[PDB]
Amino acid sequence: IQDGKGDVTITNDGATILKQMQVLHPAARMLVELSKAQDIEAGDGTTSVVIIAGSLLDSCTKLLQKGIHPTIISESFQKALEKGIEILTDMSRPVELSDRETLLNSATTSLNSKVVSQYSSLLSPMSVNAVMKVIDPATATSVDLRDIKIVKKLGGTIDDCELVEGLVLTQKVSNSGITRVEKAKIGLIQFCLSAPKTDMDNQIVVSDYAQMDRVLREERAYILNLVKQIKKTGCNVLLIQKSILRDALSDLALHFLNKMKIMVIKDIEREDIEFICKTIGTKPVAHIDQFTADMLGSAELAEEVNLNGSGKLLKITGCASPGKTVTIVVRGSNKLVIEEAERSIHDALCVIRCLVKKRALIAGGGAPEIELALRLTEYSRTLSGMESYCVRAFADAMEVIPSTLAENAGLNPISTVTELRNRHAQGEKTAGINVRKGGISNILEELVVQPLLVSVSALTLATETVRSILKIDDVVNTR
Amino acid sequence: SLGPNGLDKMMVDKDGDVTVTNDGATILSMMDVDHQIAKLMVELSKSQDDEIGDGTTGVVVLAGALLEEAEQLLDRGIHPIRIADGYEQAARVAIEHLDKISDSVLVDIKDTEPLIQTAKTTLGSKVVNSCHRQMAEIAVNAVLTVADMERRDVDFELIKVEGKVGGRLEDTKLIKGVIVDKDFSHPQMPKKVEDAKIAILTCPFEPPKPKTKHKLDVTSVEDYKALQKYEKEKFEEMIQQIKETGANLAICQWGFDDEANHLLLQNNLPAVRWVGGPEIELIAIATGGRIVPRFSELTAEKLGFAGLVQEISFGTTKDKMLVIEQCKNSRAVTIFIRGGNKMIIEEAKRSLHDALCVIRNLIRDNRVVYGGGAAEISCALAVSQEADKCPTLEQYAMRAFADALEVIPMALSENSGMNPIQTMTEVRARQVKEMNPALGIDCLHKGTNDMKQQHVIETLIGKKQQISLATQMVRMILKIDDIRKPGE
Amino acid sequence: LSLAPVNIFKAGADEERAETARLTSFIGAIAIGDLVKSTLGPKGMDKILLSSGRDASLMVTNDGATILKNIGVDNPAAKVLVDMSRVQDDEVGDGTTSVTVLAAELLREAESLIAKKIHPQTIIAGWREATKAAREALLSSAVDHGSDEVKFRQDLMNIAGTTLSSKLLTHHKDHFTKLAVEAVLRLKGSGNLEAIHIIKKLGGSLADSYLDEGFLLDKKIGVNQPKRIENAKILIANTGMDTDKIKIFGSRVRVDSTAKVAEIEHAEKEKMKEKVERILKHGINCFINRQLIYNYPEQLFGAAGVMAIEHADFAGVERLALVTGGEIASTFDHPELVKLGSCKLIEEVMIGEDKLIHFSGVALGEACTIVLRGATQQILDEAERSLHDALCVLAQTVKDSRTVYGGGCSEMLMAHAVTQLANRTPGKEAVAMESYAKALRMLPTIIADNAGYDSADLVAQLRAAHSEGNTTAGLDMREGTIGDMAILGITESFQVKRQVLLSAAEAAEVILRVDNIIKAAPRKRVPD
Amino acid sequence: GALEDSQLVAGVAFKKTFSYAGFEMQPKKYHNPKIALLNVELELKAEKDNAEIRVHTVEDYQAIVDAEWNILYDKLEKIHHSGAKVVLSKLPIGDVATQYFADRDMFCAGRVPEEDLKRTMMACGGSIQTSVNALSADVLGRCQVFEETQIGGERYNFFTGCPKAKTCTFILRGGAEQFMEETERSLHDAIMIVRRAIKND
Amino acid sequence: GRGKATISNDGATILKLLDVVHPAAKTLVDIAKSQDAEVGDGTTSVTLLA
Amino acid sequence: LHFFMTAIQELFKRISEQFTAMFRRKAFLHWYTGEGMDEMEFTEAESNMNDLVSEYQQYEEAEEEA
Ligand SMILES: Nc1ncnc2c1ncn2[C@@H]1O[C@H](COP(=O)(O)OP(=O)(O)O)[C@@H](O)[C@H]1O
Ligand SMILES: Nc1ncnc2c1ncn2[C@@H]1O[C@H](COP(=O)(O)OP(=O)(O)O)[C@@H](O)[C@H]1O
Ligand SMILES: Nc1ncnc2c1ncn2[C@@H]1O[C@H](COP(=O)(O)OP(=O)(O)O)[C@@H](O)[C@H]1O
Ligand SMILES: [Mg+2]
Ligand SMILES: [Mg+2]
Ligand SMILES: [Mg+2]
Ligand SMILES: [Mg+2]
Repeated sequence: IQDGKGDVTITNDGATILKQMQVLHPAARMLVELSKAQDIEAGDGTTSVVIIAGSLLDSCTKLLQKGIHPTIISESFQKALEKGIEILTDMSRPVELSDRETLLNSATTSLNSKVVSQYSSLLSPMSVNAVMKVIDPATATSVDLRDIKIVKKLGGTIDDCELVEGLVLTQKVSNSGITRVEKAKIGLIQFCLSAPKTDMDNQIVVSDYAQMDRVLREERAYILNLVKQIKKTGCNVLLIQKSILRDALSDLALHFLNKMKIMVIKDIEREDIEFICKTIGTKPVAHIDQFTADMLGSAELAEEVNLNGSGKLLKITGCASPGKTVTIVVRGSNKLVIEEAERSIHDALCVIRCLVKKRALIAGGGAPEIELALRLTEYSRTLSGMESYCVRAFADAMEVIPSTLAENAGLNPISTVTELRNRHAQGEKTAGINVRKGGISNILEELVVQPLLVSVSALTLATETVRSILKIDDVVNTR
Repeated sequence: SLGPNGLDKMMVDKDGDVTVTNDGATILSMMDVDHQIAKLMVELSKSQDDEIGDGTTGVVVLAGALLEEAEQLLDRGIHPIRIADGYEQAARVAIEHLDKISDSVLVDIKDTEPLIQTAKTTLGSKVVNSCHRQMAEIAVNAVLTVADMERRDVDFELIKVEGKVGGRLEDTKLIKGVIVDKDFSHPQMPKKVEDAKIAILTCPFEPPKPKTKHKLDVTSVEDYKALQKYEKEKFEEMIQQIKETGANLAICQWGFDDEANHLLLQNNLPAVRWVGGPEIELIAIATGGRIVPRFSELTAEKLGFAGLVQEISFGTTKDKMLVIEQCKNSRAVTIFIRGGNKMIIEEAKRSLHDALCVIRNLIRDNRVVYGGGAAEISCALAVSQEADKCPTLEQYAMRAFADALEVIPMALSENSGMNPIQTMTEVRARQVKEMNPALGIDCLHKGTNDMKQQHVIETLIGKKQQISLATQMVRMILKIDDIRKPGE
Repeated sequence: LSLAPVNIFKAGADEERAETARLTSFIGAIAIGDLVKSTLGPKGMDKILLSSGRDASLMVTNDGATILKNIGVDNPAAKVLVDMSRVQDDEVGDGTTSVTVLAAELLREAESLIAKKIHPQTIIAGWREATKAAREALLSSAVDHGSDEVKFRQDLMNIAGTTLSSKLLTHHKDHFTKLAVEAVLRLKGSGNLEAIHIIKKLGGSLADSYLDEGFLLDKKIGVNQPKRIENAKILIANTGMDTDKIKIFGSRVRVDSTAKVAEIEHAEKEKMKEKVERILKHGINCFINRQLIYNYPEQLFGAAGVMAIEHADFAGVERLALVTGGEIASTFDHPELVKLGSCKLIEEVMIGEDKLIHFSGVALGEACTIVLRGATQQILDEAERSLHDALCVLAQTVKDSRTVYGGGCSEMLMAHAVTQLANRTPGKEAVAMESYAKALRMLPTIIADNAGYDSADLVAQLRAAHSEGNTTAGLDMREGTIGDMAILGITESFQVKRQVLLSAAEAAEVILRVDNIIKAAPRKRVPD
Repeated sequence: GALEDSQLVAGVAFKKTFSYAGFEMQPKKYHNPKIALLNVELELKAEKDNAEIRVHTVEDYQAIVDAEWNILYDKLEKIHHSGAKVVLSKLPIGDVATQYFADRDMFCAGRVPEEDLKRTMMACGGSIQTSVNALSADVLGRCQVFEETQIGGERYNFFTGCPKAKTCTFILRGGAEQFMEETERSLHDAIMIVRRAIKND
Repeated sequence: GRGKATISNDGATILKLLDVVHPAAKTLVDIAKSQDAEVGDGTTSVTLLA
Repeated sequence: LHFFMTAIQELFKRISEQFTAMFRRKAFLHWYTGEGMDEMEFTEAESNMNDLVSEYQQYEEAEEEA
């Protein structure tokens, strides 16, 4: 997609394409907000929920020409949705969090659809490792993705991506010469080291030649006093917070700090203090009298790395008191590949999040979609009246996804669904489309699975949107 | 738009606004004209409302009908100055005749009823007729309260008219205090009090600050610690001075502080913040207190007295209003207009202003005449009878005056649905045969043409101005012969 | 041949006389009531509003008050019906669709009466005696309750399930009725509807909404401060912790040495320490402030184990003083004249992708929060808008507890009282009174017309049942037949139906009296 | 009004000027007042635009704030001791001075045009004072009646009753803006005819 | 040019309100102002006489 | 330090950028030197111009040992 400003983004996510487009029909501007909801809770299946919602609204064209009121279709669709949940729940299989083989198989299924399908024998294991290091597997009800920080760095290729069990800073140090410290004592500071400034408007008046030399002398003994308090605690690495109203580090304080073999790092934002305190375990210090040798966080190594010419980077590893945070460095050759590589990893984190909230696994590859299209067919024969036509319309619209998986792979869509449906009512119920073999086989032998929350959350949200479209009868333009 | 059966006009403002009104002054005001003579008629009606307040759509009808009758005289070879000379002689006969049939009854507090019947007729024309009995008791009761009886004047600054949309039209009531649109400073203050002594203040609650370019120098640490102590003792000194004098409620013109807000709450002493200028002097007159500019001047003899200070709440909105009533003898009252429409409130305000202005006129001059067209039929006979003894080419001008004077009865009959020439002829024939100058037009279909029984009352000075002012404008128009204007 | 040979007005100003002004005011008002009619009744449809200059804000709504506030009309007589509709929404919050349809049906019946050569003042005087005879027959039919708790609760459940009917919430009517009736009883008789905070956020179905037992706050805690504390003692304050107390005077420092500046700087840092120590004398562990808290006092609270919540506006501080039960405190000089809050557990919750501070276990609980979940952004906006109509009408029933049977029974009741009066008064007003009774009977007609039923047959059955004694008969929209209203449970509020008659009769009176429309020269807009 | 309602007064008459809070709390009819014609700003302001205050201690801070409130109250007391009842001033009168004169049954006015104060002087017999340090009996005015009536929706102040008056004032009552201008121009012709007719009989 | 009307019967103000640009005619407008400055009456009697 | 109308720093920055590029190639320089100027006169202009920028203050791959 190319923006009108001159920005080009190669994407594959269904939630990203619909955001970048600029549609003007009001009925299609509601489809963008549908896929946004699936990206928030489920985090995957954003493309599937638009196909389902776009196929149900189509099946409503023939029912209107037959003389069926739209209110009956709204109530009859809820009948086929409440039944569809009961067909998906008993199909699923419970799973535990002590089984790495299941999570590895579920972190590759939502990885092989992207441009990094070739590099999954490396990104899948580092995605499972990044989630088990944040939550407690004994009592886990939700995972915060804010505890995982993704860093994008140009240069190299994708297979150079790694997992850092520490703190990564994107800015170089201010002190020149000292770039390698072992067994460091990190310390966070929030006050500035410059000439004394009060909140009230102050000024110094000189009315004698002898007082000119005192201003310079007494100034120099004030900065020196604060630097000698820091070295008393035994500090090696310094982290200064950003300040805009007054200077945070003068050239005099930096001259003293280099002479005591201390690394100085300036310009730290006010939004990532918590992530720093959660990683190395550093008490923030906002006053000089509170700078005690207990306000400090230990570490093993704190040194800056130098790339092949793309910049410098800061790595602090081996924390004495590690938290529940982890960070990932993404490497790519182009600015377009890095963005797509980053979205692919964020998809493999939302699938692991879905497994901890609802420990249930359901076979993928078009297996569930054809199952709801078969139980609802015989279900509608038992009903009578005008509601028996709406359930049949619900079942037929569920065959679009099994038709799309076979059409994109260059197979016959008519013969595939006919063979798929026939084998689904005579035996096993885990048969799907095999894109590698080229036909239909047992889908569990391909080691492809997906969480149960994705298939359900992509159906509850789809039916609700259609029930609101059928309420609309007029469009009027306002100011 | 004349008489009880008239219809009103839609008006659209230049920008986007809509006004519905029946008053003659405002209709000619928001109408944008380009003719210069049309701008003279606009000023003719405006000079009537501010002088009396009633009759502003009656003057332009008479002046317009007075000019039309002179059109035939000019075509016969008659100098315009001769017409403008004969008109003034007729206006001296009609005015001298109007005092002869004028009746004065009485004006005081104990027997009020002729005053009610005077304001009933003026309200008869406007949209406020469903409840026009109630709105005729507010107008009369809110005038003798604020009016002096020795100097014979009315201060309209002492009467506040405030309308709030939403509710019902018959919920309008007269408040004998001051209602201000504000609320208490702290959300945890009591909404009502039963015995409050009002402490009117002008000065804010901040620490003092001189107007000249002060600068305070801090050259040590003890000077700094002596400044924090100075600030906190000044707040506590203020609350002690209010509580000592016995005050119960504080009223301030300027704002409070974060610290001076709790001290008022912690001491069980509610207060109101950021009140307006004109509203303060109405609370001082109503409650009987005095205004102090400092805290040092606050004594026990400078405090007001209220009987009830509540905080009324409207419907599902955040609009709170403070009301003050149950006071002793007062000189300030307010009118609270309600209604379910934006245009109802605005027209209700205009109709009430006309009712108040009618009673104000009766204080200056007690004597009244009877309306419904009775004054015009009687005045047109005196002019016509005297014109028979004036042989100097003035009988034509006098007869033309008495013919344009009868357009008022012919405008009420046409609006009512009756035939003008068939009803007007029968009224004069009955008035000459009898000796009853109080016969008019039965516009409301009640059966009797006797206006005295139907209680139709009009102020005398209202009718005098509609003749003396309308004649003089005709003299300008008849004097003007040349126009020089640029072309567009 | 033209409009008078002379030119009075300016260039661009227009005037309309009697025969054409009545044409504009009557086609302008009918157009307003025709767009809105489609959204009336249990089976009314829904509209879409697109803005052409407001960055294309797509909003989807049903109520007849937000539609009129958005449609840009230039008709002078159509602006009256848009203003009266706003006042209805700001008075009782329900009945905007019914007040515009009724006032638009009165005007339609007043155009065929002018064509019969009837003076407008005859219609108006005849309608005044019709409204008076209609409001007397509605007051006499009201059922006053409130002496029994088991009966008053059943009356509030019926009102709530009747308002939510035309709205999108009608799918889950059994679930949103309990959330709407329990949130009003938490106010304990106070009409402060602002105390209910409706928090809406994307994700989840409409059936995942709930009413929280305690409270929820969308704020954050300081760094390295305890996330949970059991058995808390909350202190609600409003004091300036920004930098320092500026101590407003015209003051400045005029020392002559740079060591004396360092001493004054240390004096500010010991001014804030003293202020913090005066707070801790209360014996608290949860400080809540309505302004910012800077980096110095943030560490002082975190060293004694105190939770500090910063940047909570007036909307979140006034509410927290009604939930826990504390007071908004300042000046911190007397710990014995202040009252602290109370809780039982404070934790951090995860609703979707955001963190909120949860208050489990409260003393008073006079305010609450409602969490709305939905698929699209337009469903969240419509659920909030519809839910606000259920809370507004239940705050009126508690102050004035008398209900009137709805669902078409009340409209036919007042229409019969006018008919018996119109058969008594001689003259032309008998014709004008029948038009008033004719306009009230089309409100039940529109409800049955949207559902596709035989409207002309159901009104005849209702009119025949209301003139023989059956005063509770009304429409039954679930089947299509005639059913009782005291059994099914269709109930309305007395104040809502009273404000519809009085508002729709005044607006039809103001418009009908107009006989001349005078337009000034429009203000031009500068193109460049 | 009407053309026959024009009056000639035997003193001065000027329109009501801007008034602050408390103006409606003071009497509007006097029997034998003493007019104090002034040219002073009786309002709380800075002593001189070119000024600066440099205080060192908080005890001297409070004495400065009390010094400005004592300068103003010194001027008002000097007026009240002189026996005056009506005060006029070209420069504005603040609200603090308005409420000072309301508690002592004394009338106040401000922002009077120069053409109206000079017409008062040759009607009452005072003098414009730029200072309040000298208010003797010979620098005050006197009359017989003073009131504030309403004419045509406007408030006017009257100073009738001056036996030694040497000025008059015409109040013209018409019905339009051009009715009064033509009446004023017509009156301007009889004024100059009589003025020329005294020097040449 | 703005729209303000000046209605009067006296020569002096009528001749002041006309934008006379003729050099010969501007003498008659200048003597009218002289008459209304010395005596104040007879302004339109010196215009017909001239 | 008495220049009025950023802090004027932008105006002097762009002028010396074009001037340095022009003086490096010594383009159109013979028009000024031929009538009585010299090379050192222009050097003092850019040296002084750099000083005023310094008064208007706003506020390599070998880093192993020192
Ligand atoms: N009840 C009544 N019966 C007969 N004439 C009336 C009645 N009420 C008012 N009028 C007449 O209506 C005329 C016009 O008054 P109105 O329409 O109120 O406007 P305005 O008072 O501004 O002229 C008056 O001259 C009065 O005589
Ligand atoms: N379940 C129901 N059965 C019959 N009538 C109903 C029902 N619910 C609502 N109504 C009727 O629908 C009418 C319109 O209600 P609605 O459109 O929801 O809001 P408004 O009153 O603002 O138009 C009401 O007068 C009510 O009597
Ligand atoms: N009573 C009278 N009878 C006849 N002519 C008169 C009478 N009074 C004045 N005049 C004449 O009218 C003229 C007045 O002209 P006028 O319009 O006043 O001119 P101006 O305005 O320049 O003085 C005088 O020249 C005088 O001769
Ligand atoms: Mg996927
Ligand atoms: Mg009137
Ligand atoms: Mg409703
Ligand atoms: Mg003359």
